[PDB]
Amino acid sequence: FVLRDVIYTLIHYINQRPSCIMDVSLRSFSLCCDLLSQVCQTAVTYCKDALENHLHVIVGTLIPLVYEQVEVQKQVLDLLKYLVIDNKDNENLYITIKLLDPFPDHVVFKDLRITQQKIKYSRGPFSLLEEINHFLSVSVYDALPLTRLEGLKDLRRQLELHKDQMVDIMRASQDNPQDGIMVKLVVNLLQLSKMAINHTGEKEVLEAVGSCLGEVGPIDFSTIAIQHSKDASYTKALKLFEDKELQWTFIMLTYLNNTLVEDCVK
Amino acid sequence: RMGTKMMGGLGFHEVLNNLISRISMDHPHHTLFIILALANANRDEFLTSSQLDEDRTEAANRIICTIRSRRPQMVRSVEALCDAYIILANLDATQWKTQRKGINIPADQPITKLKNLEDVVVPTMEIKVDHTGEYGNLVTIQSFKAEFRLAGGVNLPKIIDCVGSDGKERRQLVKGRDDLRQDAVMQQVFQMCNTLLQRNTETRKRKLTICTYKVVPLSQRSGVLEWCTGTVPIGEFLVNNEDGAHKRYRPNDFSAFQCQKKMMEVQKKSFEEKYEVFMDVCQNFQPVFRYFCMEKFLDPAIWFEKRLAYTRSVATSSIVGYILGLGDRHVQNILINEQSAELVHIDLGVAFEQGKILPTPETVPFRLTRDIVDGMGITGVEGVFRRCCEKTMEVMRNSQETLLTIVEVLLYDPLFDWTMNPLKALYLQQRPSFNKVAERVLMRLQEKLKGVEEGTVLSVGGQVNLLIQQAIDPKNLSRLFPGWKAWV
Amino acid sequence: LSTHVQGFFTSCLRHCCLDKKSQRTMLAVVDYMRRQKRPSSGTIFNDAFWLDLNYLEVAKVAQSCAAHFTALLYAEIYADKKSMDDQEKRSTTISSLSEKSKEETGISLQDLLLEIYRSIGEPDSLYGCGGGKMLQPITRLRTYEHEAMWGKALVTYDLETAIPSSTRQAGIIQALQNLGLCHILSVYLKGLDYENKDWCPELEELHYQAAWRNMQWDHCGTSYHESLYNALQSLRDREFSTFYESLKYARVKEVEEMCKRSLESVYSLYPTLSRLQAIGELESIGELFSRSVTHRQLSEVYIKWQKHSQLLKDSDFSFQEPIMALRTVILEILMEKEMDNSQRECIKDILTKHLVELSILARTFKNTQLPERAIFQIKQYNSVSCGVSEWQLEEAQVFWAKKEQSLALSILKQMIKKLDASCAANNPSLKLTYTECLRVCGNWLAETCLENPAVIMQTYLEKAVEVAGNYDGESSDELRNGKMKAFLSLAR
Amino acid sequence: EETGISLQDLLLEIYRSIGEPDSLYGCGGGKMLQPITRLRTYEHEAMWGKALVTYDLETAIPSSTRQAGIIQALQNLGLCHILSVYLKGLDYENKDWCPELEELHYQAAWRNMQWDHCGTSYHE
Amino acid sequence: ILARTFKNTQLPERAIFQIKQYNSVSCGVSEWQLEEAQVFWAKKEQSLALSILKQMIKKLDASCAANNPSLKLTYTECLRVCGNWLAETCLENPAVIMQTYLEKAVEVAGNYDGESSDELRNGKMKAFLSLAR
Ligand SMILES: Nc1ncnc2c1ncn2[C@@H]1O[C@H](COP(=O)(O)OP(=O)(O)NP(=O)(O)O)[C@@H](O)[C@H]1O
Ligand SMILES: [Mg+2]
Repeated sequence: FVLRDVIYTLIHYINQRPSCIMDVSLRSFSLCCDLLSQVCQTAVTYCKDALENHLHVIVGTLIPLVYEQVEVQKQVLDLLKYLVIDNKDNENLYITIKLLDPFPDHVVFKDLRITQQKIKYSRGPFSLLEEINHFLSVSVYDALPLTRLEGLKDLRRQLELHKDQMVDIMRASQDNPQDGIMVKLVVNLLQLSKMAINHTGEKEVLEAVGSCLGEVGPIDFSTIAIQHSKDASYTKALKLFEDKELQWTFIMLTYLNNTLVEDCVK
Repeated sequence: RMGTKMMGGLGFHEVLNNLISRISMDHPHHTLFIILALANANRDEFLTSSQLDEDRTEAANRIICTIRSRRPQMVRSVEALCDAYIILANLDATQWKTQRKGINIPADQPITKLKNLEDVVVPTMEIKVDHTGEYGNLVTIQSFKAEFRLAGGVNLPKIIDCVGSDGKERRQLVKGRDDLRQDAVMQQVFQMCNTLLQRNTETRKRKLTICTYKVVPLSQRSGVLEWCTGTVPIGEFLVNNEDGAHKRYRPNDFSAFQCQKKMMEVQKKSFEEKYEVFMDVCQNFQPVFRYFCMEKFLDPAIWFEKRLAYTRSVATSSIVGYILGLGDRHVQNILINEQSAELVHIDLGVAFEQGKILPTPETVPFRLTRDIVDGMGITGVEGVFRRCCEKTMEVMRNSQETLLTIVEVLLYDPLFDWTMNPLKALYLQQRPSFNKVAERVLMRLQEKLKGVEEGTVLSVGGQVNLLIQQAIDPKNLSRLFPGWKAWV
Repeated sequence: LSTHVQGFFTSCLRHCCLDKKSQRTMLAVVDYMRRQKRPSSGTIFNDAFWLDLNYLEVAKVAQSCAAHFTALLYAEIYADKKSMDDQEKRSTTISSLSEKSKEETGISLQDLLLEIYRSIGEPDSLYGCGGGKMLQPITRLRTYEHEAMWGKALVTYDLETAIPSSTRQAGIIQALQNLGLCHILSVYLKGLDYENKDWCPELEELHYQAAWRNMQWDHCGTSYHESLYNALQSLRDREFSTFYESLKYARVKEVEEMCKRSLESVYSLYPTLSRLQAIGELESIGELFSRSVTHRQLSEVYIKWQKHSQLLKDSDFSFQEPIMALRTVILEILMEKEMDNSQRECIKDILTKHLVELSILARTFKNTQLPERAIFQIKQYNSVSCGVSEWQLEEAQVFWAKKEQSLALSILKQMIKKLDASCAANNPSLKLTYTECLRVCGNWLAETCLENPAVIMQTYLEKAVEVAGNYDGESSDELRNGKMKAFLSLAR
Repeated sequence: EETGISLQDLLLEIYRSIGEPDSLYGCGGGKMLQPITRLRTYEHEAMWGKALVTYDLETAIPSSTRQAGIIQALQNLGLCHILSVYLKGLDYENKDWCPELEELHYQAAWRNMQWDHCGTSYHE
Repeated sequence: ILARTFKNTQLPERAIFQIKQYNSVSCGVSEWQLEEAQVFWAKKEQSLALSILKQMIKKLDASCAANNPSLKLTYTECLRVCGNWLAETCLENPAVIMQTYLEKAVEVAGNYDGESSDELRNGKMKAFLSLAR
């Protein structure tokens, strides 16, 4: 609990900051970055699976930070290199490193991008269905649309040049069109676009979603009602309790725990 | 068509035997059971007629030897499996009629002994055809469970579980003292109709299909078929005495027993009395099938999807059964899938309008009773049902030549006993020249496919309207056999 | 709780509650209570009445909140409860229930069902609830548009005047466009602009659509068709920066407009997906227009278009036609623009193939005016040569689809005579056209009974088989398909 | 190729001049594909929708007869409002006024009771 | 009627619209509503024509009580045409068609005893022929 609270407090401190950075603001920002780095190093050293749940949000927060002044950029790249490059051999972190969003195409991100792409493609080359499944699996982690932006571009490439496999995908989804992967992808993209509404950098996310939805046009999905992705873990946790009061208690506790990572102190 | 009389350099029988041999060797998993059933026609009395039968048996034995020459292991093991199946079918099991918990299979049965038949694909499964001769990674029979369940009926069939190579159970229904070849032929026709429906855009968009199941006759009097798991008879859901839908939702109405008794009482009476009794019964018996989708699918979107699938299935099945003249569509002959709400038609022995020859003739092209329509929603037959019926009839009319050719191939099959006989008619309704008939049935099918009903050419919409009006007419429903349960 | 919740729900429809969030909260309360088992033993229908609710008002509120499936379920529940109450009181079809509901609560059940089914978008369900307002011109026009009865829709739009002018003009323009009639539509728009000075945004969008579809380049928040017209004009002017900017703006606007909807029915996504695909195709053609143009690049672009069309084979014609029209406009712009390398023949063949595909697609969807327009466009750039082409056979097929059998037969017979005079088993390309022409002519003559079987067999069917096989131009797939078709026709 | 006169064209013109409806189908093999013959066939069979579509499509036809056929097809299908707006747009697009179009405009004006539209012709 | 005879469908619709411009729907129905139903039938829109004619028949049954000689011919013709259309479309069983429409038309034409007319004689002849057929 202390680990999660400290990381979320530091992330909230980093996320909100004046556009103009003075001396004291720069000092506070550097202090936040140093404390976050120290906490991450200690947690990784003493608990291998400590960061399996907070790695995604930390990376998503740190990624925009490199498009800034060089002094904070040095700290951010050092932290990112320690988190990704220095712990590739770590078995409990290799699972979660594979699932994070791709880094933006930049010269500074060359080593991180290379490491992440090899970690993703270590098993072998990816087909279009595998790419779509990976893109959908990445979604459930962080509810920040801009962080997904680069991934969106990647998808738009595959759907551009793997259209032949889309015929096979639709053929395989014919018998059970309710859970067709393509309609699921379209619904997920529209949900992401709804999330992006009234947020920073929303137009870029909307344009990426538009390109992706233009790649797969008005294909007949053979379904009428739109279904939304539901958490199977939540449903299985609900199956355990027979008493109505126990189910109510579980629901309230889940809501309260999910609210603990919010910025508001009250 | 296999025989021995006209073998020669250019004889029909030798060429047919060579072709059948080539087909069997290229695709053993689709032909071995058929050829063995031809060879094991009279195995039932062995374990416990005309020149054509002996000729066919000898030719089937030749094909079995030719197949066994290159692949002996699979032939021997499939023969053992078929023998075990027939022995299990011949089991009496009259004592466990009252038990519904699962009876342990006796250790004497050879089916218990056999394990790990890597050469035998599960007969119940549908084997995909690959044009390359090699068949690999096919789910083969691993073992059988030690318990069998009993299914209700006059002669009690047995429900067994087969564990395959992947270790996943499959339920099979083993039947004796009954002919399953008619059901297999009807399933073949259903598959061809499904293929016709698939390749037309209008019916492919609506996903109009006929639910099918695999039937493997093992002899002239025994067989094993796919058990449709997750399905319940519509009569069981509707008019079960203990917890039926009619009893649960309408406690103050007539009981199903009361309606049945009232209907039997008026059987030996005038037609006017039959009609008035039917109207009185329908007044005190209201349909409740709309609650099937409501209680199972609480989510409105899933409920709407399942109801639409049910309506489309009813429309497609009605049109296809009318084209094939399917009869004996009583409440126990139709099942509904609990997961998908789609209808499955079983007991396809009566077809080609032979039910009209019955003592109490069937006056309806299909079953469209009040419960069936009530299951379609507040709109009833109007909307999805009528449009889907029109689409299916349009596809049927556009493919009249192919359908007529397929039915021609069917009707002249020597082993297809599709005509009605007095013994079958009496068994169907019990209470406490062939060429001429084939040509007449073919011409009637041609008239149906061309839209001619009473000598007048009708459009697709007009023909659909006429069929719906005939099916929902209370006057026709009042004349039907009480076992049909037209009020349900 | 029953009286207060019923009061809240009737306050929504009094029109007082006007906040969507509160209505959604109370609908969620009702939905949760619907799924709970009452303490007394009972059924799910009994569980639907934890409170003494009037489910018709709840269904109307849910439809207002764009919960279409929930509204349908609640309307069914209300109808069932009303029927049960009537039966109990006495101890009626949709029209009678609608009349009673209108005289009790003021909501017509039949109208609500029709609106719910229109919102859902399932085509067949629109025929289930018809008995209400059959004679009303709006329902008739909606039925005509749904069945693509564009002539009837145009006649009814012109006749009825009580319809508001905006929707009347929109329907007139849509019916004119769907029947071709580009010149008539343009003159009608000119007269409409002459007769009125005030300009409503929807008419402006329709005018821009007609301008870009007809290649009227002097017609010049931004809407979709305005953005398309601006992008096409910029591409013609080789203004690439503003071209990409306009395409990006249109893409963002389409996505944003899709974001504010309910996201409940799949049918609501198709127009947006079609528009986005059209925008993407135009953007892809932009890069090709920017740099040098070669045969290979055009071939790959057309192959990608054909692959995407194959992916769209089960889509409705209303979602495929705009993409085809944009492709035709793009190809015609590419040909018309500066081409001094004499390799415009490649674009000519590509546009001919695209227009043949469009004619085939329109024929499949029972449309006859669009294939004729496509044939006219083909004849604009092509001519009649000794070596015939496939578009003449397509024109014969189009004339056959128009129930003009004599014209199609004459065209095909002239085609066959020209092929016989010209070809001498020398051109592999002409072989397939000759075989198909012979087979189709034989089949048509057999169908029309205009020729005796002996001549049909001697001159057309066996001749097609002989041309396909004895010429020995083997090692091809289209040749194999043509041989199979000729063999099947002769066998039949 | 001998005298320069096509017998089939002469027969078609003679039968059109005579005016017997069935005889127009006897000599058809000549100029079946020509748009003018197709439009004449459509008008003879009262196929006003097909005639309108063909008139709108074909542009090589002279403007006067094309517009006359368009107006006739619109009138025969009803479409009084569409015809009036089309006439307004046509008058907007052209200042020169040929007598046949004036006669058609007067016919549309009196048929639609447009009383503000105001050798003399019949419809005038 | 003339435009329907010459296989024209737009002109009858325009004429029906012009009629509805000056007329309205009253308890005592008129012949132009039957003409509109015939026009809709000629448009191959059978459901609309049947609905219009059934509404016409219901209104006539509610209003007329064998009192208006003018309404008698319209009622008889509406019943006969509805019966013929239902027979042609196979949308109703023969028993209901005979009980509700054809014999009802004959009874309205004859038992009302509004004799001494020529149009009445023609309508009676047509109803008798339809029932006989
Ligand atoms: N393919 C199947 N899938 C699932 N359940 C089935 C299947 N076939 C039969 N049943 C069930 O078994 C019951 C017995 O039906 P059936 O096998 O037709 O024997 P029956 O009632 O005696 N008719 P029959 O044997 O032909 O005289 C049915 O009512 C169903 O409940
Ligand atoms: Mg049975």
